[PDB]
Amino acid sequence: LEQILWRVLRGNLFFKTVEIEQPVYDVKTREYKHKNAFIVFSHGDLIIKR
Amino acid sequence: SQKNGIATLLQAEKEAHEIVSKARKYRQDKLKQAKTDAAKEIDSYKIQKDKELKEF
Repeated sequence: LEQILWRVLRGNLFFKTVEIEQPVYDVKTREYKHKNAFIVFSHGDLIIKR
Repeated sequence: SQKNGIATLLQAEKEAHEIVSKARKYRQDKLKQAKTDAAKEIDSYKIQKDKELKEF
């Protein structure tokens, strides 16, 4: 996801990855996997929508 | 601290941009005030004409 973000949004966009202590079950995957936070900040409404 | 500081700086830059927008809005308000001042200047001649109309 980070590589895709830095490619499509070639400009500068900060990231705030934070690790989750325990896995959370997924609906389609039917399994609990370790997750991380996807906090991201950028300017421009169109950029936010993208 | 670099990433958290960067996020805080991004929020601060957003706040500064909002402050710039507010300054632009205040400039628009000042433009309206200049329009009102021009209205007062016109009203000065309006009072002068009213005196002249009463002068006749």
